[PDB]
Amino acid sequence: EVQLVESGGGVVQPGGSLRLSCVASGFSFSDFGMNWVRQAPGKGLEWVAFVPFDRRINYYAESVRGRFTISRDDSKNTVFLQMDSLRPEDTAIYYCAKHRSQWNFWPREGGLDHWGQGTLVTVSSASTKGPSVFPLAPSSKSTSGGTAALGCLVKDYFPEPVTVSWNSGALTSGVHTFPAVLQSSGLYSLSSVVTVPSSSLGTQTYICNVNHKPSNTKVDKKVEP
Amino acid sequence: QSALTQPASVSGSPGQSITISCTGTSSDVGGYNYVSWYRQHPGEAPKAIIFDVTNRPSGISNRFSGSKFGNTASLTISGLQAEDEADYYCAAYTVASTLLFGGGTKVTVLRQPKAAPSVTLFPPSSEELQANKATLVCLISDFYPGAVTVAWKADSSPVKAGVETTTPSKQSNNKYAASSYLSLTPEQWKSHRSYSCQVTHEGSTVEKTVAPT
Repeated sequence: EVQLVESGGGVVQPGGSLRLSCVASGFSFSDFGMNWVRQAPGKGLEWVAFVPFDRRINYYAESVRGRFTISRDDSKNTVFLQMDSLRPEDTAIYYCAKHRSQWNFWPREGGLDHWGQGTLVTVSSASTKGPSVFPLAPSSKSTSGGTAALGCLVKDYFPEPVTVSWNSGALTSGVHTFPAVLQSSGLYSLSSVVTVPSSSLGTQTYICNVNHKPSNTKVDKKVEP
Repeated sequence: QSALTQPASVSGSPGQSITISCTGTSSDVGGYNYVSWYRQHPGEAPKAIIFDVTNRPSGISNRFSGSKFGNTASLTISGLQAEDEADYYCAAYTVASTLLFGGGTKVTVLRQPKAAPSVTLFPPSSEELQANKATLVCLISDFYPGAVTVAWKADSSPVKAGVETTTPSKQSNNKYAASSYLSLTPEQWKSHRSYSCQVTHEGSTVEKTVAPT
């Protein structure tokens, strides 16, 4: 069967360069046009570039033209993607994909019949950093049915993950630690909330215990009205 | 360079038929018959399921069929089965000799009642404001199918700057959670009368509002 193997992914500083390779097997490589398609974390597929059979014109998405260059070495069954002047928004899994139709000069007939598993390119200057933690106080806006929602906002950490407990693990019911958002800076943030009886707010103490093992940072913060 | 337009979410019960639309322009979908479709399961690479509008690769179930009329191509999946739950992408050759993908559609095979999101919106904390920052926190939970769109308003006008939104994540109860964050300066926060987080799920919007203290 057709096999496509991408490599070269890793972490690069914004403005930097990286060269990706795709090694193909299981078909006559020199007979087919080849593509790169990328996918940012949790987002959609974006076609990037196409290299035709037999040394014609290469085609590119406007988003990468002038910064990325596609090429091939038929003797090595390899497609390359040279990436210069990288930006945070170039962060993605980069897929190699074969064009279905034989000898096409454009990414046209047949679509993309086979794909590799991809290689991750991360463009970021982020480095190990513990979170800044802020209380999300209960109030009338977060209270319904005699139940109050309160939380902790866990900002600006790297890398993933953080863990959040409440009252040192003694409070587990009604706890929800949401998935993290990735900021443009390369840092993450998330929130954890717990729902509690609104009648207990003046008598019971609520503390979020934030643990960020990757930076060896722990934060305990009391949250109150 | 805008993506071809697909619905965010299409769902059906097992055994039903569903259709996913893919609307381009006469520059692409309406310009050529080189429209292809791809299925992608979470954690996996895309797989070709339809090419040149109507053709199935070998190995692809004949429950999948493709068509096209005017600027809109359609993928139909009949006899919906559990394994069909996945993301689906269309793509079309363009007049610029490029290939252009649609935005993708999450197909859900319904196995529990649809459930609108619970939305809780928190204002910046007094602590954060003193750090010279301000974050509005819109937490969205227990929704199904797992797709929502989020919009923010300052007073009554949309704001797009400073918004970051997670992709929905499956919870232990098989419903979904997501979050959206609006970053402001403390003076922006204090100047306006209120800010709102609007969450749209399956065509219906739930809204929450907060105001400076």
